[PDB]
Amino acid sequence: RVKANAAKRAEAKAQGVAVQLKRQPAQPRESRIVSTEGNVPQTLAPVPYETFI
Amino acid sequence: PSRFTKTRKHRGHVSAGKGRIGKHRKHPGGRGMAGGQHHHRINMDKYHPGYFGKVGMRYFHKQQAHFWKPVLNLDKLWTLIPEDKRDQYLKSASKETAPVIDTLAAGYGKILGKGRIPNVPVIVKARFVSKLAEEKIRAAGGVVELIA
Amino acid sequence: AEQVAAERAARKAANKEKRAIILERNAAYQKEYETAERNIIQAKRDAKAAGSYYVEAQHKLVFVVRIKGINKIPPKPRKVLQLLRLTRINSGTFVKVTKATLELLKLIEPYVAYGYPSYSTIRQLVYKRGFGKINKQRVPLSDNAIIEANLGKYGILSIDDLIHEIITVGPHFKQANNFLWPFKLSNPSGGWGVPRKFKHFIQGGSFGNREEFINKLVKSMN
Amino acid sequence: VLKKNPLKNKQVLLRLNPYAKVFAAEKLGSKKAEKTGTKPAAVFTETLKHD
Amino acid sequence: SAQKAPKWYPSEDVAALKKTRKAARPQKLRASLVPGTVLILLAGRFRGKRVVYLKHLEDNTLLISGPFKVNGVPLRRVNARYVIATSTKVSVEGVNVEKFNVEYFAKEEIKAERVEDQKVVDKALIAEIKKTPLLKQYLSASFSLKNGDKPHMLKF
Amino acid sequence: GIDHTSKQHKRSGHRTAPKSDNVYLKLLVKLYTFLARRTDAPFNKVVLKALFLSKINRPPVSVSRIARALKQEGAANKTVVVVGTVTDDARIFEFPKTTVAALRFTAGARAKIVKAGGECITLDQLAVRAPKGQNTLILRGPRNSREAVRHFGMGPHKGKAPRILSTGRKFERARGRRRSKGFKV
RNA sequence: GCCCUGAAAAUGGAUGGCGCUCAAGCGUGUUACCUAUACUCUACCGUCAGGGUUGAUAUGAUGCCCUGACGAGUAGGCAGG
RNA sequence: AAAUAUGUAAGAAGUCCUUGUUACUUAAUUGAACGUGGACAUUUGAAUGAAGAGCUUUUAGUGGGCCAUUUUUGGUAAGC
RNA sequence: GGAAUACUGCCAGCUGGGACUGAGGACUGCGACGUAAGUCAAGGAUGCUGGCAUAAUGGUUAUAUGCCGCCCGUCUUGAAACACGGACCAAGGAGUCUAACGUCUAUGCGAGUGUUUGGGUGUAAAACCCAUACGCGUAAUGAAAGUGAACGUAGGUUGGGGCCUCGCAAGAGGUGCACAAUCGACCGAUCCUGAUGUCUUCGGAUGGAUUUGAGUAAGAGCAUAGCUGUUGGGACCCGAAAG
RNA sequence: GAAAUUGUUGAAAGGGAAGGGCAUUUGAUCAGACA
Ligand SMILES: [Mg+2]
Ligand SMILES: [Mg+2]
Ligand SMILES: [Mg+2]
Ligand SMILES: [Mg+2]
Ligand SMILES: [Mg+2]
Ligand SMILES: [Mg+2]
Ligand SMILES: [Mg+2]
Ligand SMILES: [Mg+2]
Ligand SMILES: [Mg+2]
Ligand SMILES: [Mg+2]
Ligand SMILES: [Mg+2]
Ligand SMILES: [Mg+2]
Ligand SMILES: [Mg+2]
Ligand SMILES: [Mg+2]
Ligand SMILES: [Mg+2]
Ligand SMILES: [Mg+2]
Ligand SMILES: [Mg+2]
Ligand SMILES: [Mg+2]
Ligand SMILES: [Mg+2]
Ligand SMILES: [Mg+2]
Ligand SMILES: [Mg+2]
Ligand SMILES: [Mg+2]
Ligand SMILES: [Mg+2]
Ligand SMILES: [Mg+2]
Ligand SMILES: [Mg+2]
Ligand SMILES: [Mg+2]
Ligand SMILES: [Mg+2]
Ligand SMILES: [Mg+2]
Ligand SMILES: [Mg+2]
Ligand SMILES: [Mg+2]
Ligand SMILES: [Mg+2]
Ligand SMILES: [Mg+2]
Ligand SMILES: [Mg+2]
Ligand SMILES: [Mg+2]
Ligand SMILES: [Mg+2]
Ligand SMILES: [Mg+2]
Ligand SMILES: [Mg+2]
Ligand SMILES: [Mg+2]
Ligand SMILES: [Mg+2]
Ligand SMILES: [Mg+2]
Ligand SMILES: [Mg+2]
Ligand SMILES: [Mg+2]
Ligand SMILES: [Mg+2]
Ligand SMILES: [Mg+2]
Ligand SMILES: [Mg+2]
Ligand SMILES: [Mg+2]
Ligand SMILES: [Mg+2]
Ligand SMILES: [Mg+2]
Ligand SMILES: [Mg+2]
Ligand SMILES: [Mg+2]
Ligand SMILES: [Mg+2]
Ligand SMILES: [Mg+2]
Ligand SMILES: [Mg+2]
Ligand SMILES: [Mg+2]
Ligand SMILES: [Mg+2]
Ligand SMILES: [Mg+2]
Ligand SMILES: [Mg+2]
Ligand SMILES: [Mg+2]
Ligand SMILES: [Mg+2]
Ligand SMILES: [Mg+2]
Ligand SMILES: [Mg+2]
Ligand SMILES: [Mg+2]
Ligand SMILES: [Mg+2]
Ligand SMILES: [Mg+2]
Ligand SMILES: [Mg+2]
Ligand SMILES: [Mg+2]
Ligand SMILES: [Mg+2]
Ligand SMILES: [Mg+2]
Ligand SMILES: [Mg+2]
Ligand SMILES: [Mg+2]
Ligand SMILES: [Mg+2]
Repeated sequence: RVKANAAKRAEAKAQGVAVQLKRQPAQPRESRIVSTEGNVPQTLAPVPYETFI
Repeated sequence: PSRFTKTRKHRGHVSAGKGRIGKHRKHPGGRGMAGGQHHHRINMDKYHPGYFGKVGMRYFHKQQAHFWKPVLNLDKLWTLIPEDKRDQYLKSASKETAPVIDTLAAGYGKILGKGRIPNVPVIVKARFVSKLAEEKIRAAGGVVELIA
Repeated sequence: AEQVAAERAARKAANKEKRAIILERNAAYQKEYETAERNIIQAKRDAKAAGSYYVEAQHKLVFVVRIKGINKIPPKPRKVLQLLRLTRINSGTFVKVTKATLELLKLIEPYVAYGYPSYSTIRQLVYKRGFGKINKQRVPLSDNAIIEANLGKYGILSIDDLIHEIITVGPHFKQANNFLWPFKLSNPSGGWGVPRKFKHFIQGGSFGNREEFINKLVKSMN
Repeated sequence: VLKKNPLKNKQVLLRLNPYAKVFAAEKLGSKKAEKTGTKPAAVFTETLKHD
Repeated sequence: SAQKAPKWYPSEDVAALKKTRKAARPQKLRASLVPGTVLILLAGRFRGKRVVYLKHLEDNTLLISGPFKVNGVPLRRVNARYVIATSTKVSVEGVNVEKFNVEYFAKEEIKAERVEDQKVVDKALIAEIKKTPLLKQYLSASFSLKNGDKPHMLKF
Repeated sequence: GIDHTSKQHKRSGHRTAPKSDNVYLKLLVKLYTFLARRTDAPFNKVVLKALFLSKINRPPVSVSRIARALKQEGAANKTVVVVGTVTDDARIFEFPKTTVAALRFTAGARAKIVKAGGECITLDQLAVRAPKGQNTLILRGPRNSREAVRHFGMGPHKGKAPRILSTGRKFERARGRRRSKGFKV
C-alpha cells in the first residue's frame, strides 16, 4: 500500500493535486433504480407443514 | 508528638486500622529473623541474596589500623595546599622551587589517579602511589618521594 | 482615547457583516434541503411511471439513545457505549454509519434505541440541548460566536451551519459531531409505548434500529 | 446565566439564525409543491394487487 | 478578648439593583368581559351578588354597580378574577362613567358626591333594565350553587 | 448514574505552592507567578514550578557543571540560572567569568565565581534583568545520583545493591551471590 | 386448548389478604393512568479541574472572581477540623 | 470443520536515491550490520473515543468467600 | 372521471387553562422594533393593591393521625436470629516509650558535615563559646595477597524542557541541563596474551575475551526534626494447660 | 452535690411492649423583625 501510495501521490502532485489516500470503511449504498423488464417480481408464500420419512 | 498521630485519628473505629479479619496479634510469622530458610525465604532471596552460608577466610584478631591507608586522587591533591599559597605555585610552575606536598601529613596513605592536574610541577611525598598517579604526576614535571 | 464608538464601529459593522453571511448561507441550505427532498420524491414517481423501483440510498446518519442504566453490563458492550459517548441513561449522540460503526451499533443493540433522524429533530436537538465542548467545560450554544470560535476553522460559523454538517454528514462530521456534548434527554413525555423496554423494537420492545420511528421517541424526550 | 431556548423565545430565535424572519415572512413552512400528475405503469399496479 | 476578631469584614456598602427588563403592559381582558355585562361576584363583601359591569379601571379592576337601588351594591371596584361573566347584557350606552377612576376610590362615612354619583349612574341603568322583563328581579336575587349544579358544565 | 470512565475527584498530582514555609521563598513565588501569568515567556513558567520542588528534586549544581555548560557552542555569555543551591568544586582549576542567578551559593562557590570576576545574582535580580529569561541557560543537577536510588528496584538479576548496614565478606555475599553457594542472584 | 380423573400426612391457614365466575381466571390485542435515591431543568453544599486578578490610597494572595463536571461504600489509606 | 474467543500489522522509529566503516561474511567492495549526503509533510496513510500521557518511591487491608445466566466434572439427587 | 377524508410527517402558524422557580445586583454582550426619536419579552422579576404588625408567620416541644422503622456490638459466605457479650449509672479503661532502621518531607551547612565524651563560661541542669580526636561521606573491587577510575571538548547515537538565531506569523535551523534508551571507553575480579629486563625465576609492559562487581565517567553528603512503616523490648489491652 | 434509682406535685398518653423517621392538626412555649 505504501509503494502504491507514493505513486498516486506523484501522479497527483505532478498533475495538480487532489489525492485522498486514506482507506475508508464500507460506505452505505447509494440510490439505484431496479428495472422490472424481464424481471417481474415472483410472489412467494410460507409453505405448509410436511413430513418426508 | 502524639497530637499528630494516626492513633488519635483511629479512636472510634473498631479495629484501630488493623483490620477485622486478620486482626492485630502478637507474633504471626514468628519472632525476628525466624523463618529465613522456610516461610520467609522468598523475601530473603531477593532483597537479601548472599545471606546464608560462608565465603572466604576467617582472620582471628584482626586489627584495623594495620590496613589504614586512606586514598586521595590527583583529582584533588592541589587541595592539600592552602589557597593563598596555591595560586603562587600554580603560576611559576617550576623546578628549582616546586611545592612539597606531604600527603601523609594530611592523613593519606595512597595517592591514586582520578584525573588531570595542571602542568605545574609538584613534589609529592607519600607512602604509596598507583602506577598512573605517578605517571601523571611526572608528566607535569613532578616526582613522588616515598616516605614512611 | 477614541474606541468609545470608534472601535464599537468595527465591531458592530463586522458583526453586521457576519449575520449577512449567515443570512445567505441559511437561505442556501433551505433551497438545498427542499430540492433534495423533492428530487427523491420525483425519483420514486418517475420510477413507478417507467415500471421500476427507486431504491433510496441507505441512511448515512443515525441517532443513538442509551435506553439502559449503568448496572450489570458485559465488558464488550460497555466499552462501546463509552466510545460512543453514551455513559448514562437517556443521553444520546449522532453516528456516521459505515461498516466500522455498524458493527459498534450491533454490539449494543440491547442497551440503545436508534434510528434515522429527520431535519426537524436534528434542528430541535441542537437548538434546545446543544452544548459545545470547549477546554472541556460543556458550554451552551445560545450565540453563534461560540460556534465560530471553535468550529470556524472548518467553515461552520453558526448554529445552522452546525446542523448542516450533521445532517448531510459533511467532510467534517467528525470534528463537528465531537464538538457536540452528548445530548442529555428526559424520559419520553408520553412514555415508551410498550410494556417492556428491553426487547427489540420488532418484538414490541424498545431497543434496536426503529428507523424513522426514532423521531417520535426523541421528540418526546427532548 | 440562564439558557434560553430558542424554539420558544423569538428574541434569541432571531439572534441565532437571521433567516428566521424571511422564513416566516414567506411562510415557507407551508410551501405548496408543484402539482404534477405522473401515473404508474400497469406493471406496478398489477403486482401491487397480485396475490 | 473573649473571642478573637475576624481579619476581614464585609463592606456595608449596598449594591445598586441591576437594571431590570420588565415593562408593564396593559391587561387585555377575556372576551366575555364587555361593559353592560352582568357578573356574579364569587368572593367578598358582596359575594353571590349579580351586578352590572361598567368600566375597566387603570389599575386593572372592574368598575361595577348593583345598581344600588336594586340589590344594595354601589359603584365599586371588583377584581376580574373573582367574577363570573354571564351572557346577559344591558346596553350601557347612556351611562357616563368618564369620571370614575383609581383616585375616585383613593381611601384617604359617605361623601355626598358618591351618594350623588350613584344615583346618576343608576337611573340610566334602571332605564335600560326595565326593557327586559324579570331582569330586575334577576339582579336582586343572589346566585348560589344548588345541589347537583356542576360549574364545569353550566353555562352562565 | 454515570458509568465513569476514570477516577472522580482526582488531584492533579503536581505541587501548586512549595511545601516550604520560608517567607522569602514565598515572595519569589509571588514574583514569578505574576511573571508567568503576564509574560507568555516559557522560562518564567519553568522557574515557577522549580521553586515548588522538594530538596531531592533540586540536587545541587556544581560550579564545574556550570563551567561545562558555558562551553557549549554559543553559550559563553549566557547567564546560567539554577533554581537551587550551587556548590564549589576544586576539581576545576580554571573557571570562566559569567553571571549565575541562583537560590543559594555556598561560600566557596560564590568565592570561586567572584574570584573570576563573574557575578552571583538572586532570582529576583535575575527577573529584573531578564523579565522573559532572555539569554538564560537553566541547569539542573543529578537527581539519580542520590544514595537512595541505588536500592530502588532490588530483586534477582537487577543489580541494585542490598539495603545493608555493615558491609564486608560475610555480609550478604554467599548463598545466592555466587555459583558455588546455591546459585547466583 | 381449557377443564376433570390420575392427586396420601401430621397445631388452624393462605393466588400476600379480602374476595372474584360474559372475572377481579386463562391466551392475545389496544389505549389511558399510578410511582424510584434513576432521567430532564433549577437553587444550595462540598470535591476536582480550567481561567482571571498585586496597582496604590482599607480589611482575608493559604485570598478574591468567573466557568464546567462530578458525589454509593466495609477492610483500609490520606485530608481538613 | 465452524460461531465465540486469540497473535501481528494499518508509517517520520516511514519510504526512495547516492555511497562510507569492519577484524564478520563473500569467488569477489560480494553481503551483513551501523552510518554520511539527498528527495517527499499532515487525507502522513482506516474507524470511534481520549476530565491527557508517561514514570518513581513507599506503605494499609486482604490472602475462609458466596450467588445468577451460559459452558461444565463427580453424584440417583441435593438449598451437594 | 373528479373530489373529499383517514393515516403518517412538517411549519422559524396563531392561541387558551394549570403548576413549580425568580439564582444574579451599576454599566459593559449578542440582538429585536422603528424613517427617526426612541423602544423591547434581547447576559436570571418587576409593577400595582391589600391584611397583620403580632404568637399572625416561624422555631421548639408534647400528643394525635397517614405511611414507614426488627437490638446493638461481634466473628461470618450469610445475624433480628432458636449464635456470643450486654439489668442500670458514674468514674477508670487499650498502638506507648526506647535502641537501630526504610521511604517521603522541612531546615541548616555542603565535598563536606556533626558545638553538648570533654573544656571554657554563666543571671547555673538553661543560654553562650571551643581545642584534639571520632563518626558518617568524599573509591572501588577480590576469599585473599593485592591492585585501583579521561583515546576522546569526560565519547558516539535517538528523544529531550528551556534558551539562542531567522521569520509579521506558521515555521525552520543552532544549542541542548535533568531524565530515558542504546552502543563504547575507564577501575577491580576471572580468563588469555607474555614486550623491554632478570640475584633463571623473578618481573608483568601490551593488546584482548557470549565472563564478573553494591564501581568511574566535572562529587551529594552530614545533621536535627516530623508523619508512616521495620526489628528487639511486658510492646495495643486483658487470657492458658504448664516449667 | 452529677447519673442510675426514688417520693410528692403539675401536665399528658396508654384495646398484647416501648422507643424512632418524613409530614401536618392541636396544646404549651419562645427568638427575631417591624417602626
Ligand atoms: Mg515517634
Ligand atoms: Mg502532642
Ligand atoms: Mg488531632
Ligand atoms: Mg480515618
Ligand atoms: Mg474517615
Ligand atoms: Mg473518629
Ligand atoms: Mg473504616
Ligand atoms: Mg493500618
Ligand atoms: Mg476486632
Ligand atoms: Mg547468617
Ligand atoms: Mg575523589
Ligand atoms: Mg438482563
Ligand atoms: Mg460516532
Ligand atoms: Mg405530548
Ligand atoms: Mg397526551
Ligand atoms: Mg402523563
Ligand atoms: Mg409488566
Ligand atoms: Mg420533555
Ligand atoms: Mg387488494
Ligand atoms: Mg426595559
Ligand atoms: Mg394581555
Ligand atoms: Mg332588594
Ligand atoms: Mg557514589
Ligand atoms: Mg389459590
Ligand atoms: Mg390481587
Ligand atoms: Mg387479560
Ligand atoms: Mg381510560
Ligand atoms: Mg433527589
Ligand atoms: Mg443536576
Ligand atoms: Mg463518599
Ligand atoms: Mg481482537
Ligand atoms: Mg484484543
Ligand atoms: Mg476526539
Ligand atoms: Mg485533555
Ligand atoms: Mg502493597
Ligand atoms: Mg500486600
Ligand atoms: Mg500479604
Ligand atoms: Mg484468614
Ligand atoms: Mg446476575
Ligand atoms: Mg432576584
Ligand atoms: Mg436576587
Ligand atoms: Mg414577639
Ligand atoms: Mg392576629
Ligand atoms: Mg406534657
Ligand atoms: Mg412495618
Ligand atoms: Mg463474635
Ligand atoms: Mg457458619
Ligand atoms: Mg448483628
Ligand atoms: Mg433461627
Ligand atoms: Mg465466640
Ligand atoms: Mg447474655
Ligand atoms: Mg470516662
Ligand atoms: Mg550570662
Ligand atoms: Mg547546676
Ligand atoms: Mg586538649
Ligand atoms: Mg581492600
Ligand atoms: Mg602480584
Ligand atoms: Mg551508532
Ligand atoms: Mg530544534
Ligand atoms: Mg545535535
Ligand atoms: Mg575491566
Ligand atoms: Mg569474579
Ligand atoms: Mg559498597
Ligand atoms: Mg558505601
Ligand atoms: Mg508489634
Ligand atoms: Mg500460668
Ligand atoms: Mg503457675
Ligand atoms: Mg519443658
Ligand atoms: Mg452537702
Ligand atoms: Mg418524637
Ligand atoms: Mg414534628
